[PDB]
Amino acid sequence: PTAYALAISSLGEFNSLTGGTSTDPVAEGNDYYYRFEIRAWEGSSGPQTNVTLNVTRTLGNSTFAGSGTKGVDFEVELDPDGPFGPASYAPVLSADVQVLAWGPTGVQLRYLPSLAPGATLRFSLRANAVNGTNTTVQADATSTEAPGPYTVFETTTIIP
Amino acid sequence: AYALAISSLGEFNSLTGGTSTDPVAEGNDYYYRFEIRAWEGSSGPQTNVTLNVTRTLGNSTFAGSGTKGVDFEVELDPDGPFGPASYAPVLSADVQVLAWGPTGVQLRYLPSLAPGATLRFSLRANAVNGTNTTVQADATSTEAPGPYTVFETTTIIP
Ligand SMILES: [Ca+2]
Ligand SMILES: [Ca+2]
Ligand SMILES: [Ca+2]
Ligand SMILES: [Ca+2]
Repeated sequence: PTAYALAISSLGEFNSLTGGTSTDPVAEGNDYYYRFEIRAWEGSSGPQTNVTLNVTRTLGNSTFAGSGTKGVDFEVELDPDGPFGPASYAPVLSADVQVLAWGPTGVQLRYLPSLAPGATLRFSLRANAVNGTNTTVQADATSTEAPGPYTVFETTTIIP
Repeated sequence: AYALAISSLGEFNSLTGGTSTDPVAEGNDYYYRFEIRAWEGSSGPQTNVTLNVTRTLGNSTFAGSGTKGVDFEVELDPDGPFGPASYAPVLSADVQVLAWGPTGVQLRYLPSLAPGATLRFSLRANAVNGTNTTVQADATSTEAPGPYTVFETTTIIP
């Protein structure tokens, strides 16, 4: 018997914040973008609150870029009906995302509106590529109702 | 001289196409997808490009005895993101099944993998438990031993 559940997934790296094409490996000195989804269980008793992505760099030398400008350094898109309906991802309002932390080795982004059962959020995160060591990042999803943990690790090959 | 990369694409409700999933209800099949990606700057094609996937947490199991088109799929995008050629399934004889069991699978692409080209692997699993299933995906080639490793995690509803 389950009241609330959340899920996280890695979508890998891309050459643009939104759209564009996939990448990895990445050349040192170029920007690239990690994308992750947080997904609300369709069977949830209700909307979920304080749905938050935390990403931390665990290995390697690439750095999350900028001071945390929405539309440049990160994006958050809502698919209001998730995979259960034909509504597409669209960027959410700037006021709907709280930047709890933004720095070279980690970021934390909280979605302020409640997340309806089945709905999904896509987080896109700009990074500067650095070194011939793989960059690995730990991505964590939480809500108030579903603390998890829900954790993935995505890895990027960086060409020196 | 040579480099590889790996990425998770997350879970899907079909082997190819269909829609994304996760969470998954216990009792249902679902599919992990991973890409192995040949560095465009590589000196030449790479050999023995292998995906190894092993369960690190939870109770979901890789399904079936390892039948291509049912339990797994391997697609080649011959020019990767660098050109508009699409993914298409490779021939069965181009994929060596080094291992296939509930807790681990190993799939080797036998033709050489051209610089810039990408492979997409899809893997059927049976969902079990109210603990998250997490899998470790490793990419290797002869010329780029790595390893290159990601961890994808699935929420399973009891
Ligand atoms: Ca997942
Ligand atoms: Ca939708
Ligand atoms: Ca990757
Ligand atoms: Ca292509």
